[PDB]
Amino acid sequence: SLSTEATAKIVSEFGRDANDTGSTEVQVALLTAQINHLQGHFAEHKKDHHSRRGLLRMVSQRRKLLDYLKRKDVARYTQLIERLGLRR
Amino acid sequence: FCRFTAEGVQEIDYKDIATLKNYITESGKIVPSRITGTRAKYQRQLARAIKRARYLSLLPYTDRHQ
Amino acid sequence: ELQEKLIAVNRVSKTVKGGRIFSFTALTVVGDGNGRVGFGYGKAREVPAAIQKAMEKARRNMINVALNNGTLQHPVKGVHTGSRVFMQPASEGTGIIAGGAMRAVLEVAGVHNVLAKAYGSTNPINVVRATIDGLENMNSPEMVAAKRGKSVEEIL
Amino acid sequence: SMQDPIADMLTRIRNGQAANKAAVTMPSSKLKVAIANVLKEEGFIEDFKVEGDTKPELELTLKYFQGKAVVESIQRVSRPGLRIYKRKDELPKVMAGLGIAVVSTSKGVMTDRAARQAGLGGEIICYVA
Amino acid sequence: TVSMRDMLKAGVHFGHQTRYWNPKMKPFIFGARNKVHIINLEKTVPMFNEALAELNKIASRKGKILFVGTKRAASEAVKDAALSCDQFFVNHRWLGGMLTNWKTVRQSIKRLKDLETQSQDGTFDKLTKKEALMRTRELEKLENSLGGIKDMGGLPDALFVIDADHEHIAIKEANNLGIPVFAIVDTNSDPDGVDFVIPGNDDAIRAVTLYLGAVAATVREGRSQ
Amino acid sequence: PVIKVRENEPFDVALRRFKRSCEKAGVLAEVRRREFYEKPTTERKRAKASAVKRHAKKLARENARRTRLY
Amino acid sequence: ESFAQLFEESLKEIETRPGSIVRGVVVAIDKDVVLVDAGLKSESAIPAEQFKNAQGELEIQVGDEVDVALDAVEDGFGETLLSREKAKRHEAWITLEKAYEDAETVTGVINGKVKGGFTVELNGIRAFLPGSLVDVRPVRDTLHLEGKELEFKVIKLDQKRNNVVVSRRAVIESEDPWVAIAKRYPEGTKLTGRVTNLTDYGCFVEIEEGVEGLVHVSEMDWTNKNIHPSKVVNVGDVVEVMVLDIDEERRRISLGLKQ
RNA sequence: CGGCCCCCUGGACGAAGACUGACGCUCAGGUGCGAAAGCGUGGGGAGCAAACAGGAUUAGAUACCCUGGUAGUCCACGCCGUAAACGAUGUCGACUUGGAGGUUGUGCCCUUGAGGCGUGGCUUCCGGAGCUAACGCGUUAAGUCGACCGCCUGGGGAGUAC
Repeated sequence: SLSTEATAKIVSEFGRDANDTGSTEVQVALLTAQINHLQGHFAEHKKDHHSRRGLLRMVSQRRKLLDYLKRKDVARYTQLIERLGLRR
Repeated sequence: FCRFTAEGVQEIDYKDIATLKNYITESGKIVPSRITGTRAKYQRQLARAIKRARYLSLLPYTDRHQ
Repeated sequence: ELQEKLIAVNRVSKTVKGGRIFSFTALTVVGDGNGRVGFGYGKAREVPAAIQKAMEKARRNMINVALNNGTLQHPVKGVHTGSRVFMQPASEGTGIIAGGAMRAVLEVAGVHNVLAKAYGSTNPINVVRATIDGLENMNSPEMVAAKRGKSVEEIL
Repeated sequence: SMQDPIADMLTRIRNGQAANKAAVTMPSSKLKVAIANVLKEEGFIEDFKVEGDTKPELELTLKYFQGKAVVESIQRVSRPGLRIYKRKDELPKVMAGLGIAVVSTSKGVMTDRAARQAGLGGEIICYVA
Repeated sequence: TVSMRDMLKAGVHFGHQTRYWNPKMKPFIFGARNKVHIINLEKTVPMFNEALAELNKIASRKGKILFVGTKRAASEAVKDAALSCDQFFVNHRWLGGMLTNWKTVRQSIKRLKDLETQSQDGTFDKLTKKEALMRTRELEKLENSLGGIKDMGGLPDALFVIDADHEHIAIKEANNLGIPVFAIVDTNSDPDGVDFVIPGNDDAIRAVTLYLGAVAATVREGRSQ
Repeated sequence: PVIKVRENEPFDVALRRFKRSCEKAGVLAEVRRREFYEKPTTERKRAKASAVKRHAKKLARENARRTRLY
Repeated sequence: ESFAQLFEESLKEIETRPGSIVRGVVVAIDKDVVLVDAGLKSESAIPAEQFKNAQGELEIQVGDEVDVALDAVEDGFGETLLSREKAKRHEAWITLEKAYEDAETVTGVINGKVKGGFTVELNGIRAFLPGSLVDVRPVRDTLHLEGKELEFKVIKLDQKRNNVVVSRRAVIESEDPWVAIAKRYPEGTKLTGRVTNLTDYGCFVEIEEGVEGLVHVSEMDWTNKNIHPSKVVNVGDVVEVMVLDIDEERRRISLGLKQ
């Protein structure tokens, strides 16, 4: 999993209040970081299918979040995707 | 009638050999949780400890072996 | 005063060491031409005896049915085992439009005017039972009023 | 997921009737409340009571006459999967007039008879008998 | 008529263990002390009174009461109760279809009566020893089974019961015919067949006796009326 | 099941003790079990079946017991 | 009203769970069944053998009051565990009384050691004590007139498992079971143990502070196979038993009774 | 999926709070994972063992039994894409009497003791109403309802041919 400190850092940056944590953008960021982390793992361990399932799920969740953001508020979404470097 | 619930131990210790020895057979085998009446959660831990001990030659795997 | 109709009589067998022992089942239904109906299912080695038994059974454990004039009070479904039955109240003159066992029960009950289809199974015994159930459940306007805490004119 | 609240409410009511429960509670909604009111008017329930500010709970008080339940039958007709709208001439008669059909019309939710009287049809919510 | 204090003393308020309960007795239960169910005496008493009243009323119109209790602890007591108010009873095993199948059981009763007559009024004696013994045995059997109900004639107009779960057959029979039922119903029992349920301890002897006695009194009163 | 004959102990007694020890060990039983390969499925089946049997013995029979035989 | 609620908490206040409050009045006697009513849901089926004192005949008629015991409710129909154990608590209280003045005095008469301590019997009950407790010194009551009268001066008690060895003559002088399971071990230490349940292969006598013994069917008597242990000994009775075997590992102490 | 240890790693549950504010449910096509056997290339090969051989048994014995025994089972990386892949029971949500357990949290309580009173998650058995052709299911529904999808339309021919 993502280390506590790292998570906190992520929250602080993206979250407006820094105590917020549940902001859509923040959540997305958290997901994204985790995904990035797991890439390294999965390069090594290609047959770790069970673990990869979780990763996939996370990705899906992130996508959903992004979609939600888009309909609600476009500018914010755009900003987020610039920050994280998500192609979509 | 579990011992570890009453003592209130956080984790069973493989080093605590004497304690282990009560839960092991004359033939070396780990004694069932029916007989000892150990709680399930603790029982597993105990087993693990015993195994560890066996690896460290603190407890024997069996009576015959040498 | 009571009218009684033997719906069906069926020969049923029991296999024994020797061979087959045969017997007869009689399904009857009785009614007073008003609300009261009762079916009876009797069994014996000979037919007439069986029929008699059935009749006897019928005569006890009768059941009352609220009848608005010659017909039913509203469309009513009744089910029992395979036989599921629909019966619908109908205008004076139309007669009992219903099939088989179902018809007989209606006739004794003193419904004169119905539109009634038996869906599913048409196994006489089951279908008569279903019909009876339907009749039984069927509530009157007065009854409904009583239930709801209203007058009959409030319900219409 | 929860897709049909009215339907759920109806189901709850039915279950209460079955199980000889005195009162049946659920999360409140305006439509639901209206329905409850209608039922009360038509005399299928004793009383309804909404309670709460943030997340209010509608509590119906079920009725029992001579042991058995009052609400003999209660079905949704319109449902999210397949909506039913009737014109004032096409409005039904539940149990040949002895039961009622809750119908939502432009002039609020009402019984079928009421709607007919008014001279307007609408979305048929539920039959109650 | 019967007070609450007296009932308490008797041990009416005690019920069965919580695992053996019926959830249809949840209204009549108060609480659970030491993992044993306590019957609510506030709800019991009025019901009991009502039942008593009903019984009295029945008596007044010359009603035939039947007292059923085949527990074997309170077999002695129920018989006594029956006899005090000269009513009928079934203190030993209820014959399956005693009431529903009366017409067959009426023959049995007749036979028993005949046997009794032979024993007593005849004064003939001079009988083969084995045969005589057999006859005696038969008589004993009959007496045990149908002693209380031999003078009942027809069917009873009400049915008092000491345990509903134990005498369910009797209760069922009474429902099929439509005879009013007055059952003492502990927490384990089912009250649905019973017309005039009495929430109370079927098992305890003193309680049972108490239940009997009041009923007997009421019957007597009715008779007097 | 290692055993040593005590001083002034009878032979028969010793033998009995040994037997008891063996029984406790469940050595013979173990040997019997490992004589032939049991498919996993079969093993599972036996275990569950046995459990079921045990359950039946415990509860149903207890229920029966409540009612007298004669 | 709340009359009943208050009456309920009142009746809670005026009873307790063990056999403590002497409350059941003996309301029917018939051999071989006594029966009381201590304010419980049902009446006890009491044996007659929890109530005859020291020579075999009954002592209590109608109206008499002994407490029984509790904490076990409904086996189908009925209420209690026996009042005789009740008595054990009273015995414990008298034994405890010693502590106050460092000397409990009654009569103790101990002829011999089943398992290394003379047996002492107080009133109806007889208890077994470790070998030292019988005599203050090396006096030995084997030379004393048989079943002699002294008292008991306590030597040793085991505090969990109930074994008490007491001091005859010499008036002037004044986890848990299984680690150290070597006390009653060595080959044949006789014990006094109450049997619990006889499982048609066994008898299950088990007394010594949370253990389990069997005395299964083979010994029990001097007939092997046709015996059926329910016929031959008892239910709930303190008997002659000794160990014959301990496994401290697969907790099976395999006692015997043919000795 | 089962010895023990370490490294990397996914999910579940509980405890309180704090936050986000319908972001949800289902899903034709699509994508992935998918026992055993089987295939490819390269390793490995103790035991077991299709095939095969011999010895029995038998009327025969291309079987069962016995003695041997090679693919295979084992590892790496690919493919295969099926099984009584079963709870023969799609997924998600709501509601409706009870009892006896197991397991894993957690709150209070003199833990005066292995306990006492609750409250959550997953789970085994029995059984009520109801349901069911019956068998049975029964708060983990096969009950009472809603949302979406998948699938069935007499047996064979055939899950075969093209």
